[PDB]
Amino acid sequence: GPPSGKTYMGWWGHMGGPKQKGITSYAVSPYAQKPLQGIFHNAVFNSFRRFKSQFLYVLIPAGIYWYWWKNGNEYNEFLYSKAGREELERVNV
Amino acid sequence: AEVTQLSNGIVVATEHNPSAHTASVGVVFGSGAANENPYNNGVSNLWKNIFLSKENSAVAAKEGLALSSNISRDFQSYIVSSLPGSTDKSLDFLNQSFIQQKANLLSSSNFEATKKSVLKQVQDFEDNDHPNRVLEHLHSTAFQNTPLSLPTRGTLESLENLVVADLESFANNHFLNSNAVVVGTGNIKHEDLVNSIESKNLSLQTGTKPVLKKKAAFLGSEVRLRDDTLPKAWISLAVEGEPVNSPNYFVAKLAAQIFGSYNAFEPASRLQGIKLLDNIQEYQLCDNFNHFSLSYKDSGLWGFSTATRNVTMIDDLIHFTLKQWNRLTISVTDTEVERAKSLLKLQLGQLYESGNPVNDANLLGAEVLIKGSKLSLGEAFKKIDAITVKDVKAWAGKRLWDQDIAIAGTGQIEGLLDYMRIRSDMSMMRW
Repeated sequence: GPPSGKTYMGWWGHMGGPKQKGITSYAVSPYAQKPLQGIFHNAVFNSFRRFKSQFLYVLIPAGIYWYWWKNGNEYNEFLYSKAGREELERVNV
Repeated sequence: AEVTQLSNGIVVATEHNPSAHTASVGVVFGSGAANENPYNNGVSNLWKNIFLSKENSAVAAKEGLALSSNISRDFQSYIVSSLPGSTDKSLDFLNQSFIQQKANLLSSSNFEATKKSVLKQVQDFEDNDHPNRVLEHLHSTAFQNTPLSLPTRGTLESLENLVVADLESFANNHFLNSNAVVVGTGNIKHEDLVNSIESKNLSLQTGTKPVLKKKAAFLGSEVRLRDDTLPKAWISLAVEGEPVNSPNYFVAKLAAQIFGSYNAFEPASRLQGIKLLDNIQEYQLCDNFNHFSLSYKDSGLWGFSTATRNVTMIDDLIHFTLKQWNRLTISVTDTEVERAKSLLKLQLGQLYESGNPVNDANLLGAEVLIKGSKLSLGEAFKKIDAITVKDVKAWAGKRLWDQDIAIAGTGQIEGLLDYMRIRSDMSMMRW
């Protein structure tokens, strides 16, 4: 076939990774394993960990934006009520 | 052709053959690597090595005797070969080493020089004998945390931490009388040997029994020893096979003969009546492969081993081989079975009747230790010829079809797909 451009991924047998030596892996048939029910008592307290480290990165920016939103909204409500028609004429045009 | 065996105080087993120039005598114990622990693993191999030590071996060489030992999983054996006339001097050397010198072989100068030899020995194995190395790891993962998982040569770590006391402890627990069988092959008569044995009395640790354990079990799993620096990929794959003394002992061995063995460089091998060869020769999926039906006391392994330089098509090798095995449950033909019978007889014959008595002893010894007797070669053929296609199918449908497998490999195995992909091929889709 036609010549193909060099990439950073090959295929089974020539993936393009470095030569591996010394690493030995082990596995056991899913058939021989305890049918799905053990994901509790042992896998419950361990869980919820990949969000205890992340919630701050999500929560703080969320908080900042929710507060900013609530504030501008409440201010708009005031501007269009009787009490604020004076301020409305001022900040408007 | 005669299998004579009698018990008086010790169980004596022999098989004479007058045409044989030499005679072999030895003791075979009913305990091997399968009786060891993960920590004293390699003690049996160590024993074998001192028994063949330069010192003990020279004593037998002066007398004109040759030494031989074999460490297996279910058993262990120490053999001395001699001329048909010196059949008595072999027993002198046997007793002199297992009672008199059971303390002279274990000197702090002999033991150290021997330990240093089995260390370079077991190391060389792991570093270069990839096919046997892979087959050994196959047993290791297939029978993990069970007796059959321990390798016969022992592990480097348990070996270098072994001491004289461990040898003794093992010897005083397994080299017992009730866990032994004296075997003699060559040309000597049964009545000839038993007399020289029943002559010399003394029991030496009689009534003592070896320690017990837990039953061996197959666990579908895998061990991948990837090494991209090796020029090939060596793999072994198998299902739970048949233990010796199993009704399907022969059906299993026949099934393995159907796929047999192969060698891509041998012209004649490329011509065998094996359907799998049509698939594997087109793109040359492997340099070689060989099927086997390994049988032990509690269990066995049925599968194949293979070696290949076609590292980007390993998945086709595995896929075609497993599709062929699927056939045994659903479409194996009369002629494939018949071809197997003929070839099984030829190989079984060449084993049971070689021009070497030491092989005969091991075969005889191993058999009598498990079933108390040996099935005659002619008796086997009767069982082999009686196998029908219906038998092979019933066997395969129980042992091969949609059953867990065990895998082991080393070298360039990046192309060997995941477990589930291999496991899924143990069957076929149907309406």
